[PDB]
Amino acid sequence: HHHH
Amino acid sequence: HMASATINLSAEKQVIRGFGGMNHPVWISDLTPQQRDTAFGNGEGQLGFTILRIHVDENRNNWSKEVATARRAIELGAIVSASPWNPPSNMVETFTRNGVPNQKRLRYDKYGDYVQHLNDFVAYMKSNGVDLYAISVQNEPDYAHEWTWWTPQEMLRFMRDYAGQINCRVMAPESFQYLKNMSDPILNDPQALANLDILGAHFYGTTVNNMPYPLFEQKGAGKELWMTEVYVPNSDSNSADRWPEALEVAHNMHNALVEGNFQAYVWWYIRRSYGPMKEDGTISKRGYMMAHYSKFVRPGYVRVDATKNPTYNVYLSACKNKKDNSVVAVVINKSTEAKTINISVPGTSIRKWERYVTTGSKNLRKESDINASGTTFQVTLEPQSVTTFV
Repeated sequence: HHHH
Repeated sequence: HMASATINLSAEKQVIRGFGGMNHPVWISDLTPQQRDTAFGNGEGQLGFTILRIHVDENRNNWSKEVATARRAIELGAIVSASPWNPPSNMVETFTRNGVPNQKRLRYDKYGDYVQHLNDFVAYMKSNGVDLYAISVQNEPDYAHEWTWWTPQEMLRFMRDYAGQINCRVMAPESFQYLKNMSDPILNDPQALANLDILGAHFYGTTVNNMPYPLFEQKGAGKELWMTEVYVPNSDSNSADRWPEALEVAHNMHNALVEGNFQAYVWWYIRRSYGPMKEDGTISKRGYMMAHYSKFVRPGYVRVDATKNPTYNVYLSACKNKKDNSVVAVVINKSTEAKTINISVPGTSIRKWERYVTTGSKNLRKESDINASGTTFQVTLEPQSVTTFV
């Protein structure tokens, strides 16, 4: 979910 | 109608360590000299951050890039913690994880070499005027598609048999979502727990129900508790001034403090288009949300018991300065209606609060003082606002  | 709250100055909770964010001059541009001061000073127009997080590069030729920002942070009164993303490449091997091949881990025969790499970084920063507060075993060992994976048992072996040789406070395990399976083994093993100094956690997708940690309350004596990385509610490009969305930052800090008993709250990149400091060097709405805490709840203050949700859409926290028993209350109002609260502070000799308010149209505006009637402070919160009382 995050850094993407 | 009129809501009520009570602040109990005699019921002390966690000591506050501070607030801040990330610098990363290898992946993005370093902070500039003026931006270092905007971040770490506490004057008007500055954020008041007191924690800098940095990375431990796998390539030692990059370590010098950290020094200028870290030195200025310390000179302005901040503490510095460092996290690695990968070991040097000669210590890494691959494996297949849940059928996905070519994934990275630390070789089992290189755990001692990795201790030496961390110690070499600690000594290099010390030589350059940066005495690190703590160093981590691994950034997000449980979300390592793009870096180095560690299982709960690999983390445990390192904590138990190697981490005692590190010449710094040791932080672990920095789960991406505060998943307790990453940390329970450390808390349950006496030698691993002895070698821990700070329980570090990230908050990506962490819900309020998952912010308490009963095992840490039981076994964590002498250990600090830090939320070392998040952005919320998203990393959308150019989102840092969106309103009322920015109120989610304040709410997530309130929740860390009161629901999780966290002593530190650390953002991802300090300067970014969704961050607390915009690319033009000025403070964003999201940064003012942080500032309602960071400018006022200073390191060494102690959280105290306070009615946390006195009426629907209103959230209150309070911290005390032990030097003079003064109080800092931060109150969020997410309602489209103004709310009036009688806040009882039994036993205080304080009779006046100052107040600073942020809405969609003003930032940390100093408004009229609150005069107490005995030990009760009657306050009115504007719709869709944050107020700090001092």
